[PDB]
Amino acid sequence: ALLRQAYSALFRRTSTFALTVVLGAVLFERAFDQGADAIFEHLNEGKLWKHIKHKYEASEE
Amino acid sequence: IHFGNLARVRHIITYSLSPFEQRAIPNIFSDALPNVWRRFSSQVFKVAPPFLGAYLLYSWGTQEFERLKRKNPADYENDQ
Amino acid sequence: MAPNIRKSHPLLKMINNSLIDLPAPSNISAWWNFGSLLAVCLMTQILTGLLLAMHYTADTSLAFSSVAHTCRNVQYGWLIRNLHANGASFFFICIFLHIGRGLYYGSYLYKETWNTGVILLLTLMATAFVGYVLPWGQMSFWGATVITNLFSAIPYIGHTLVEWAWGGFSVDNPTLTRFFALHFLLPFAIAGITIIHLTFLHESGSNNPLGISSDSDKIPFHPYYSFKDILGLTLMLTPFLTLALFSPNLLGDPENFTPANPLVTPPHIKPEWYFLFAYAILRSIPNKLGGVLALAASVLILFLIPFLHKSKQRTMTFRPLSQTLFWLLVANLLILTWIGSQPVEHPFIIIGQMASLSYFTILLILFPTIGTLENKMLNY
Amino acid sequence: GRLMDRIRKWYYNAAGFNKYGLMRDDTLYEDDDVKEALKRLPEDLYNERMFRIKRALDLSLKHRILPKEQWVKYEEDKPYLEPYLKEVIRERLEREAWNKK
Amino acid sequence: FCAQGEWMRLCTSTTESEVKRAKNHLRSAMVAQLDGTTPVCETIGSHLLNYGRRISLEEWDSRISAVDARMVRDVCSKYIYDKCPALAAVGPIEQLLDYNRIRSGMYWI
Ligand code: HEM
Ligand code: HEM
Ligand SMILES: CO/N=C(/C(=O)OC)c1ccccc1CO/N=C(/C)c1cccc(C(F)(F)F)c1
Repeated sequence: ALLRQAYSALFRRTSTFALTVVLGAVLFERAFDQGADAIFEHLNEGKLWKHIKHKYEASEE
Repeated sequence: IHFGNLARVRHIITYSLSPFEQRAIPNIFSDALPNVWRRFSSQVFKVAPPFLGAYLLYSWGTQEFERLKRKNPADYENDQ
Repeated sequence: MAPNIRKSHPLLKMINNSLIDLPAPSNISAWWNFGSLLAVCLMTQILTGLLLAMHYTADTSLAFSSVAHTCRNVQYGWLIRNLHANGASFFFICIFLHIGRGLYYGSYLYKETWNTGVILLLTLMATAFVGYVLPWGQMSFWGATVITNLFSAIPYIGHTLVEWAWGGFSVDNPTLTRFFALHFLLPFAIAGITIIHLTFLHESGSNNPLGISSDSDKIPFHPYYSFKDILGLTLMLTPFLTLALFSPNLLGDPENFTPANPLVTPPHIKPEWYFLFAYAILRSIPNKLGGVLALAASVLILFLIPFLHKSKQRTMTFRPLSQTLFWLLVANLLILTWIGSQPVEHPFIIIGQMASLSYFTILLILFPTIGTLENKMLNY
Repeated sequence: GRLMDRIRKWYYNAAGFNKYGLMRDDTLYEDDDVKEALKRLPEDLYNERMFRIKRALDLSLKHRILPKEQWVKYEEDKPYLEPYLKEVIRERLEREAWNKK
Repeated sequence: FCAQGEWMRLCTSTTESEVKRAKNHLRSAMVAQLDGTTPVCETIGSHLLNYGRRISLEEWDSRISAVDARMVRDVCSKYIYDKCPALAAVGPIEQLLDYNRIRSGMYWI
């Protein structure tokens, strides 16, 4: 039972609760950003400089 | 000090449960929605009307303003 | 001194008696969520304001471009600028719902809390007026001109007051620099007066939607309302951000993306939406002086509301005739807002005067009258 | 004929406080006169009013009303305070009139 | 406020000095419960019916002496800390208020 494990290990002691928020945030940020950016770029295939960059990036003159 | 000097109150009993013993959003279909509908119903005829009237006046005035920009052929029927 | 340090301490005690152990009615609705939003709104305007101020230059020759430099070069300057301009609208939407709630529920019966409120509104309007001029775009300049010229219509002291306000013979650099100072300053007066507002308020405590004493059922502000209010904050904050991030210029005039030019009058000089209702009333009275008074009266009228209450009951919850009159008035306001955005021509002209007239009638004659009438229908 | 009575009973139902189980007098704004009158109410009437009001505040926060069966009926609404209130006002006007003379 | 406060002290910061004294008070109490024939009889009838046997003061004392700060804290935390309590209030209780507020008094020393 994760809910109970979570409760006992993370949410019971106010100290561990804060620790869970901080460490929780650090991991949420890394994940959430990667996903958002990923979604944004997919919805904009070949429109961003990231996408057309190669055409002039060391392949001209 | 505002708690304890408010009102003379007698013979009222109240019962409440901890939040952890009960559900946050109970009986959505049996109680919630019916009431939402009930609340909407009891008010619609008080609120809606004037907003509807506003819309009409708005539409009229907007269309009437554009109609006055158009030309009336009756001003050129004898301009040969 | 006392057991817990939340009550003894000269400061925490203050924080506790107004945000924690503060007795609040158990039944106040979402309409009571606007006070806190107004406060948060105010802190936000001040914050983004300062951030913008740190990159602005109050000079006719640099204003426009300093704002452009901010949006184009400052890290997130474009975001801060958006939040500040759009936040002004969030502020007014909130202030108008706050007032509405008050009219509908008879909060105005708390006379001093009400009057300070009217003062907050007036100060907020002056703030936004002077703020709007700062970017020094076309609507910035012409709006400043149109409105300030209205005072040269005041008898004898007219022309003086105006040339004194401009610091010259027209809206020019001297006007801009004093407007920046005012804009920077007034928000702090708003914060100050807001404290007085809440101080009077705490004498009585909040009113509630049924309009009857809630002493029989009060609950601590925290966690009930701190949670309800935080929720209320995110619920409003979403549309706000959606607008500011997806449709940044929805509410602004394109005419302001052009540097002010005193030799080119824009075709349609009109204000931001939150002033339109008043602009409509202004233009309803063809006669420089009469219109100015009408404009003034359109807001000062709020100081009379406490004296026009005739009902034996506080709120309108149980007064159906007053309720429709109330929504008639609301619709009356959308109409004035709409007329305010239209050119001065038929049929907008006649419609405009109708709306202006009904506005004052509803607050001055009908509300008090219907209230009395209702008292009789309850055999009172 | 019975027109005034038709209107009243109509307004009474349109107002709707009876849906909260409140008496017309329960809904009065508590200005000075009303506050004095309340102090004169016998204990039982005062506690009944208090429960009714507390009950209404609880319904109000819940966004519910009483079941149709429990609604106060126009003709069964007890004007428990009107008598006291009229006396309080009569006394006030006497003093006001007298202090002018 | 102070009462719930003391419960939180129990779960988080009990001292050996406190338990040391608490034990002596408890010992005297158990002894005092066998002061006469009626009370000794009450004990026997109860112990049998509840423990299915008699627990001598000699045993009780053994158990009572094994208790220490660390133990009081663990046991108390186990039954009190962050638990939803049962509350009964009678009389002019307007100043006591909100289950929620009380429930919060159930955690963080
Ligand atoms: C910067 C503007 C303002 C701020 C920060 C502000 C803030 C507040 C706050 C925090 C409350 C308590 C919560 C609530 O009931 O919403 C309040 C209540 C109130 N305010 Fe304001 N207010 C502002 C403007 C006004 C205006 C313009 C009016 C009226 C013209 C006004 C009238 C009142 C009144 C009458 C109450 C009583 C509410 C009740 O009936 O319980 N306020 N205000
Ligand atoms: C009561 C809060 C405030 C309101 C309602 C408000 C309103 C406004 C408005 C309407 C504008 C014009 C926005 C645009 O369209 O460009 C503006 C601009 C500005 N405000 Fe404020 N403001 C407030 C507080 C502040 C404060 C406290 C400061 C800083 C001390 C500030 C600094 C500025 C600056 C520098 C600009 C110019 C840049 C720009 O136009 O974006 N504002 N403000
Ligand atoms: C400097 O002008 N700022 C404008 C604006 O939209 O700022 C958001 C503007 C723009 C176009 C026309 C009129 C106005 C001026 O405002 N117009 C009216 C009609 C008004 C009405 C009442 C009060 C006040 C005041 F003074 F803020 F107090 C102003």
